[PDB]
Amino acid sequence: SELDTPAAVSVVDGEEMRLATPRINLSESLTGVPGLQVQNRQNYAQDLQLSIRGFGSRSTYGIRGIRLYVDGIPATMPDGQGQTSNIDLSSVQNVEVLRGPFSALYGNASGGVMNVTTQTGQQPPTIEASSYYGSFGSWRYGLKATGATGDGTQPGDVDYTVSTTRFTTHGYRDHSGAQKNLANAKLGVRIDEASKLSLIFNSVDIKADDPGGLTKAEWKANPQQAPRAEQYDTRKTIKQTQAGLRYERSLSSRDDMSVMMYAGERETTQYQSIPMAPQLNPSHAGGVITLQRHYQGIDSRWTHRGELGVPVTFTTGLNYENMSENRKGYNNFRLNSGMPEYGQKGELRRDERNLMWNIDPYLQTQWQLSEKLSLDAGVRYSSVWFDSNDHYVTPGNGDDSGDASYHKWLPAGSLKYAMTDAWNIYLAAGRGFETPTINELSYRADGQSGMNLGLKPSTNDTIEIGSKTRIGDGLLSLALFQTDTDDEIVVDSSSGGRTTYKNAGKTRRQGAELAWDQRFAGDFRVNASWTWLDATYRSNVCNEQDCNGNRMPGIARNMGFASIGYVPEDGWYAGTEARYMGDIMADDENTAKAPSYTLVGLFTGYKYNYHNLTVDLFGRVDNLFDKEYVGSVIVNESNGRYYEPSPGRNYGVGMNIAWRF
Ligand SMILES: O=C(O)c1cc(C(=O)O)c2c(n1)C(=O)C(=O)c1cc(C(=O)O)[nH]c1-2
Ligand SMILES: [Ca+2]
Repeated sequence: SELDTPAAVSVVDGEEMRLATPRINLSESLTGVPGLQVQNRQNYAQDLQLSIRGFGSRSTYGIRGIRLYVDGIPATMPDGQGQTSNIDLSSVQNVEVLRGPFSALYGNASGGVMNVTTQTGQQPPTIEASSYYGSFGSWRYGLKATGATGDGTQPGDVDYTVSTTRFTTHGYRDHSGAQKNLANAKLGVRIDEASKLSLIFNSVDIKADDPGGLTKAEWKANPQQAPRAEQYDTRKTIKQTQAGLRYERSLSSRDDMSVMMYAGERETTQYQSIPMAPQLNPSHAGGVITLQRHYQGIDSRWTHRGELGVPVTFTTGLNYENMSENRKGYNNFRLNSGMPEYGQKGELRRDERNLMWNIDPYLQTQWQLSEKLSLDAGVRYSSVWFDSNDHYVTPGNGDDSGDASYHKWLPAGSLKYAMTDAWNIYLAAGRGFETPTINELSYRADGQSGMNLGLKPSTNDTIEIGSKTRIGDGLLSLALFQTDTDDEIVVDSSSGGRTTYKNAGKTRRQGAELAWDQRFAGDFRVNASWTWLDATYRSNVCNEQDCNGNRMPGIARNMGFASIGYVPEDGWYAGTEARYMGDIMADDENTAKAPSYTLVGLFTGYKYNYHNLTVDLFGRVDNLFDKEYVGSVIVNESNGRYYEPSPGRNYGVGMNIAWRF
């Protein structure tokens, strides 16, 4: 339970996630999680940037500093690079956001862990056709067949959740149209009374134009413009298909075992806005990336519920996650006469086989020291080996083959005292560890060929106190944390969508996370939350001035959410949500700043139940007051193209037609 979790945890229920929502972006529904900053870039190539307590704000694409599991399959790779685009919002049961590295039961992460579980098929079988049309020619439809052959408690009882969605959009920005085909199957079969097998299949094909960032003047003059995106035809194709086998068994009344194996393949092509000039350097990797990532893994854990002086539940396991990378880079241009025609795959400029695999023994323990006092104490020993074998050796571009090994002990602990049956205080300490991604190692600020292997991994020590109190039909959670990070990986510079990274010697985050979910008499929901986050450099990361003490860019000091929704089981329902985002620094120097903004969204729908049929029609207006703001920044953009403008007042209408057999 959230209240019983001795750490900052938020659980966003899938149905609330789908309540009058487009079901396109996680930002639609995770906005109410304190300490979780979800930057919508209006860009399905780089996609949503998720940060937990400031960790991940450096991510120029996908997510970093957050370990994301989608139905047990890591969306975060052994190099720490993650993607949220494969999450099927239409089929999510719930999203668990764990803030802080306070559990050894998840891989290393500086910020936290996000677990997305797909709905388990239940009775009655249901086929749900969902559709949604929103501003900018946004159109997401989908079919979800979710059912089961029994209660799931008998051998051979099968549950299934098959869900396919097609999303298309012209995009708010110029050159930001995107198409995402998503398929997501969660099958389960009870082998016998003791065991349960679960198949996960996930597939996502994306073709998204990349609008890029705008300078302040560009954003002010025309927020929709994407001039570099037009010139370079910056765009991204993704094709990721993963499968997962989760075998759970009960070996005894006190013992359980769980083996989660997975294997997926992600094919990426990304045309970037790097001009020809830098690519004329033989050491340059070009302006187009083609990536073929084959990831597999097996996490085998044993949970024993015994007593050593006091009751103690320990989950000890071994996690293996391997990823191979066939990574190629081409010129993003071909020369017509003497002029580069961009948006084209040119001459090969990079060709390497990278291999990043981590092996982590881990042991989590939960001692009931007293009736009210409990102690989590876990340690994960993460050993990560990276090996780049460079196949691109030309004059001025030598053998860039290298390797690295990071071996980190990650202890976490938590003392939780039950003030009352409804009020728990907790004090959690934890060590987080973040290796640089392969892409973060790929590029040197000095422009020479070879990986930036001087990029050290970051290690963060997080202390946190917290208090969760049930205030009726709801939870009030307060968390106060300090995270001191050594060698924090930060964006050094970004140009044309390509980012070099460096290590900030010392950073400090001090934050408070208040959350309040409450259901009132009469189908009323109130979800409030406030995040305060002082994320500062404790060392100078700037090459030209003292930025020591400056706010870390990409991180809002304050975020706020307040949604009130009248959502009865059927009939007319409605809701409104105010989302405050504090201003965000776009550079280490704290000279470029995305202004703070308040976004008021409204929605109203009608659910009609006619025996086996449910028709949920709804209309929503996001950014009700038409606030001009920037939904995401590109930190340390070398040309000051920090700003990813957000739409303005926009609308959507959705229909969810469910038939229960
Ligand atoms: O979705 C992906 O798998 C993926 C991979 C990569 C990569 O590893 O090169 C990039 C991106 N996306 C991306 O969106 C992006 O803007 C980007 C820039 C670069 C680079 O090498 O400069 N890689 C990538
Ligand atoms: Ca080389």
